[PDB]
Amino acid sequence: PKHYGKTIKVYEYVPLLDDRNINDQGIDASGATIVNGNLYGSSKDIGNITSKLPLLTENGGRVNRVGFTRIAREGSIHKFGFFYEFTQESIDFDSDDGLM
Amino acid sequence: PVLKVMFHKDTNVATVLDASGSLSDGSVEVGTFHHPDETYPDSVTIYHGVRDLLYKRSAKDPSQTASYPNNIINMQVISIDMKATPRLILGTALPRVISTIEGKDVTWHVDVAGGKAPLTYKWQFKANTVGAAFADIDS
Amino acid sequence: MLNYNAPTDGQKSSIDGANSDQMQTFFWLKKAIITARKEQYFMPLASVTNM
Repeated sequence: PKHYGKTIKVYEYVPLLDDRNINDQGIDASGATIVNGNLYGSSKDIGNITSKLPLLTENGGRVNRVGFTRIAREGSIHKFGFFYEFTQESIDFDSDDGLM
Repeated sequence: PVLKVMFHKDTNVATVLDASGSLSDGSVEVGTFHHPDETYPDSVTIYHGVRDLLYKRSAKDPSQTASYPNNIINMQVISIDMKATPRLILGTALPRVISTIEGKDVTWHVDVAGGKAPLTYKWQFKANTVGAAFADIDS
Repeated sequence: MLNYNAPTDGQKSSIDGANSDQMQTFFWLKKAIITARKEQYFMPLASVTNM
C-alpha cells in the first residue's frame, strides 16, 4: 500500500533445537545456570546428547529451562524508465507509413 | 563428596564449590552437604540441597539464622553457579552374567563419564571357591 | 523427594522399615520366549525299505 515507505518486512520463527536459537534462559539438570537455552543444537553426537538430556527426579523444581528466538527479513523496490522523441517532418515525408 | 556453598547478597548468586576451594568475591559461607546423598542417592540434586541450606539463613544478613517468615525461600531470583567437579556416573555397566565355553576369549568393557581427569582403572578377581576375597589382577 | 528410592539394587523405601521390604517389585508377563525346531534336509531324500 501507499504511505508506508519502500520496504516490506516479515518474521521467521526458529525451532527450539537449532544452533540459531541463542539465549540465556538455560538451566541444566543439576539446577545450575548454563550458557545455552536449547537442550542441544543441530548436533548428532551421542556423547553430547547423553550429557545434555533432560532428566527428572521425583521432585523436579527449576531443573530444565528453554528459550526461543525469531528472525526478520526485508526487501525494497526501484524505478526505471526511458524515452525517445521525433519531429513531424520525419513522419510526414518518410518513405513508408506505419513507422510509429 | 562434601560440597561447600557460598552466597552473595547483592547479586543473589549462590556458588557451589569443593570443600578445599574458597572465594574472595565477598560472599559468605552458608553450609555444606553431600552431593550424592547417603540414603537417597538418585532422589535429590544440587538444587534441593542448596534450597535446604538456604532455608536456615536470614534475609537481612546471610551470616545469621532466622525463623520461617525471615528466611531466603524465593528460589526464582537466586541463581546457582557450579564450580565443583561434576559427579562421577557410570554410562556403561558390565553385563551381570556372562556364559561361555572352555577355550574362548571374553571381553569386558566399561565407560565412565564425569569426574576430574585423568581416570585410573583397576580390575579385581574373586575365585569361586569358598572363603575367597578379591585380589588384583597382575597388570 | 524419592522416599520410594529403588527397592531393587539394595535401596530401601522410606515407609518400609530396615527389616521388611516391598512384597512385589516387578511385573511378570508370563509369556515365554521359545525357539523353533531346526529344519531337516537329508531326511526327505531317504527311501524306506521294510524289515
